[PDB]
This record gives sequence, structure tokens and C-alpha cells, in this order.
Amino acid sequence: DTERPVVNVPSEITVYRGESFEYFATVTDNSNAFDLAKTVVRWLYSNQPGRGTEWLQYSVTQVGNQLKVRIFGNVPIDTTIGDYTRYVVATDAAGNVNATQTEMGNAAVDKTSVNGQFKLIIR
Amino acid sequence: SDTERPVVNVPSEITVYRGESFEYFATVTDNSNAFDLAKTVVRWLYSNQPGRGTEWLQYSVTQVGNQLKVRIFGNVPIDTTIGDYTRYVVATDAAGNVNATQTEMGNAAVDKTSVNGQFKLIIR
Ligand SMILES: CC(=O)N[C@H]1[C@@H](OC[C@H](N)C(=O)O)O[C@H](CO)[C@H](O)[C@@H]1O[C@@H]1O[C@H](CO)[C@H](O)[C@H](O[C@]2(C(=O)O)C[C@H](O)[C@@H](NC(C)=O)[C@H]([C@H](O)[C@H](O)CO)O2)[C@H]1O
Ligand SMILES: [Ca+2]
Ligand SMILES: [Ca+2]
Repeated sequence: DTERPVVNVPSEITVYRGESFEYFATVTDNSNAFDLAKTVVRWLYSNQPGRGTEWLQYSVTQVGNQLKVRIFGNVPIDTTIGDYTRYVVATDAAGNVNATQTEMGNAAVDKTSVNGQFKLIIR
Repeated sequence: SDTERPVVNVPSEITVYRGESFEYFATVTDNSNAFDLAKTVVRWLYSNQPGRGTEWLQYSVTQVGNQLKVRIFGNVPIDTTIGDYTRYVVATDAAGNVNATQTEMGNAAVDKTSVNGQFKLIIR
């Protein structure tokens, strides 16, 4: 298997201070199998949710041949509002990833996006 | 001996504005580093055209080294419908392997999932 998985996520997810949120991303792959230990919702620098979005959580289930990545959390009242680039990073059973760290960095430089990239919009 | 598909790197969203010009770029790689540029296209699901209501969507293809470069550009009519459109970068390697087949594009469309090279044209 040399074909990488493909994530389907809303380009932008809008959340609000003092409120809970729940969104869903879907992942497919030619193999229909995934490495859940290597599937995460994270910011650019590490597998963490990120500064100012420390409360961003995720849960992974599989329904048929598709991953269902739940993107959820509760937004504290004292949150800094703004826009936060985050990523649904998914790995198939063979270790192919939807977006590499180099692809993510290149896209940030060029003000563009990679597969699985989305904006968490806090208002 | 080449069974590995070419891979398109395209922005998942291409945002454009009525009355303005736009320009984005995709790249294509392949283990063989060889392609059929004549079979590389930007198009909608059904056929080889820019798509209903988005016929002003243009593209050009070059090869720089081991990678295809696909310019995605144009001018947006002042009166074009506001909304989102699903389009595709479809590329072919020298061995005839495509990054996404018509069958795969159709199956993905009914499920509302995505294929490699699929992207959303956002008009505002
Ligand atoms: C701080 C910075 O400029 N970082 C760059 C740089 O990163 C590596 C770093 N220098 C290092 O020491 O290792 O280089 C990479 C490319 O390799 C990036 O360009 C990186 O910049 C960040 O890139 C990410 C990519 O997702 C975003 O574009 C970051 O900008 C934003 C965003 O998340 O979209 C802009 C936004 O206005 C900011 N929102 C608020 C509310 O502050 C957010 C946040 O600051 C961060 O997301 C952290 O929560 O960043 C961009 O800074
Ligand atoms: Ca795969
Ligand atoms: Ca190939």
C-alpha cells in the first residue's frame, strides 16, 4: 500500500466561549485500515492541541471502511478569541499519512493548506 | 513495473472573490518522476471541463524537475453564483497510473468523501 489516506474535514470550525462543541471529520483509505496510535488532531509543532486551544480534544472510531474523528471540547470563558490552524492527521495501517510535517510547513509558508488542515474559529 | 499512483498536493480550499483575479498552485509527484502532462487537468466530476458556473476557472501545467506544477488561476465574474464548488486535479504518470479514477471520484461523491487532488472552490 503506497496510497495515502484522505481526510474530509470542514475548512473552518466555529466554537464559542462558554459552550461545548462537537464536529466530525471522516477519513478514507484504499486499504480501509488505519493506525489509530498515529491518528491525531493537533497543531503544527507537536501532537498537542496547542497554546490557546489546550482544551481541544478528539476521539477516533471506525464505522465501516471510514474513520470518524470526533472533534470536541468545551471553550473556557477566558479564552483568547481568534483563528487557530489545526490538523486532522491520519495514518493508514501501512504508515502512509494524509499530510507530512514538511507538507504542513511548506503550506504555512505559502499561506495555503494541506489535506486535513482546518481553522478553529473561536468567537 | 510502475504500479504506484502520482500524488497531487493541492490546497484543500481555493478562495476567490467576485470581480477579482486569483492564483493558486498545486504540485504533482510520482515515484517514476515522469508524467503524461497532456492527461493532467483541472476539471469537475463529470467530464474534462472547468464546470457549470465556473467556466472561468483556468489552469496551466509545467514540469519542473521531478514534479508537475499546476497553476490554478483566473478572474471571477462580478455576477457569478456565490457558494462552494468541488473540483479536481487529475494527473497521470508515464505508466498511465492516475491519482484518482472516474470510478473513485463518483464513489467518493456519493459518500461526500474525497479523492487525492480534490479541492473546494469557494466564491465570495
Ligand atoms: C511563530 C511562527 O511564525 N511560526 C512559524 C515557523 O514555525 C516554526 C518555529 N519558528 C520554530 O521555532 O520551530 O515556521 C513554520 C513553517 O515551517 C510556520 O510558518 C510557523 O507559523 C505558524 O504556522 C501555522 C501553520 O498552521 C499557522 O499559520 C500559524 O498562525 C496562526 C494560525 O494558527 O493560523 C495565526 C493566527 O492568527 C494565530 N491565532 C492567535 C489567536 O494567536 C495562531 C496562533 O498563534 C497559533 O496557532 C498557536 O495557537 O497562529 C503560524 O504562526
Ligand atoms: Ca493507503
Ligand atoms: Ca507512478
